[PDB]
Amino acid sequence: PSLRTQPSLYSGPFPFYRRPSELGCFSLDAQRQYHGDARALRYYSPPPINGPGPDFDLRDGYPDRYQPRDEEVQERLDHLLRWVLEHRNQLEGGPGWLAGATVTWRGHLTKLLTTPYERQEGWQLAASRFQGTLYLSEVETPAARAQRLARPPLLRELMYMGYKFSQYMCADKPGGSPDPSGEVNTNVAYCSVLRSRLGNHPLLFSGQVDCLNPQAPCTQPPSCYVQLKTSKEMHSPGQWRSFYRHKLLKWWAQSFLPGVPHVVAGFRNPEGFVCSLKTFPTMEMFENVRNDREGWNPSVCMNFCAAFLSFAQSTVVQDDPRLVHLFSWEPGGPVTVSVHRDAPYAFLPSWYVETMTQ
Ligand SMILES: CC(C)(COP(=O)(O)OP(=O)(O)OC[C@H]1O[C@@H](n2cnc3c(N)ncnc32)[C@H](O)[C@@H]1OP(=O)(O)O)[C@@H](O)C(=O)NCCC(=O)NCCS
Repeated sequence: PSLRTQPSLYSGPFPFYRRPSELGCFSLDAQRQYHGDARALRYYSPPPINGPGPDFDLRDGYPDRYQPRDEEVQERLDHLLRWVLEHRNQLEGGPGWLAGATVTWRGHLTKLLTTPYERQEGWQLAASRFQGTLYLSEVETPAARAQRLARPPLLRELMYMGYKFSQYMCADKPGGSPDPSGEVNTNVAYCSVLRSRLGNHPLLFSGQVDCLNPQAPCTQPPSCYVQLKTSKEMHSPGQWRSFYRHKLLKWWAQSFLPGVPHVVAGFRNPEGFVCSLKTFPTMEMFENVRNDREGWNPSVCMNFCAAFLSFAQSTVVQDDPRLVHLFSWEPGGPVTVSVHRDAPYAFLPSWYVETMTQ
């Protein structure tokens, strides 16, 4: 019992995807402490209209003003589960809504979306059903762990430059000014919690959001949010083509799911400076590959994701927070399933299970 991932199997009409609604939010602070409020939310603040063009030094402060998170801490769903626990009696959708939902991180859904096109990076998703609700929690594969531990210095600095770009583009207050003189602390995060539905699969998920744009067309979340990215400056049509085919797919999937309608890219030169900014509206990203023989197709992404959710729901029959069905996938193969109990794979903590049980 496995699930094939070839795009041709999923090339039908675009499935139903509910306009996402923000149910709430939470923040993680510089010490990675949870707070049930928007204190981590920053505000889109691009270069002044009359000033010079961007020249953001993304290397500035690396590494002496860099406070990296501890990647050996496995948080799994814990922060989202705290939000759910604290809001379980205030969820919309009527009685039993949560029991019919699938609960996960936005990025887990992103990896499902891009699976039909992914050629390098496999994944593992642990699944447990508990009080009807299906929970999906990513497991770091042994190969991803090894590449994390052997991360080249170049790639470590590139992760910093991404975070640093937000420091140049966002302010602590609406209409305020950025202040890049501080530290880059990757514990800090603002997370939007969303309701959606894909096909007949209700979803509750959360995703980190870079900033709110007081100038957005719509002021209500998630339509007012902006996702920030960096990418190498491109100079040839072939370079742009490769960017549309590979990078844009991931940018699209990540922001389509939570309803974030704009991705703003800082293009960086080889010396590490952002010299150019470009806005990519999420619902226009596919236009760049719509007539491309080697392009991606959002219908394939969403139809595979729906097929996986159906596959996971029908595979995880037993309601048991200590039981895990592990869905494993590597490029060139189907999604396969193995069954595990308790540690290490079981991921729903007793502080969640016990409260929900009572
Ligand atoms: C809080 C969190 C869980 C929210 O999840 P999410 O929104 O679903 O995560 P996404 O994968 O979509 O990533 C969104 C952002 O989180 C941040 N982030 C994600 N993984 C990160 C890491 N390993 N280190 C630092 N920051 C990270 C980045 O700012 C990223 O933005 P980008 O896509 O522009 O790079 C996520 O930010 C996070 O911390 N993920 C780390 C998970 C992890 O390390 N798992 C272990 C391997 S399985």
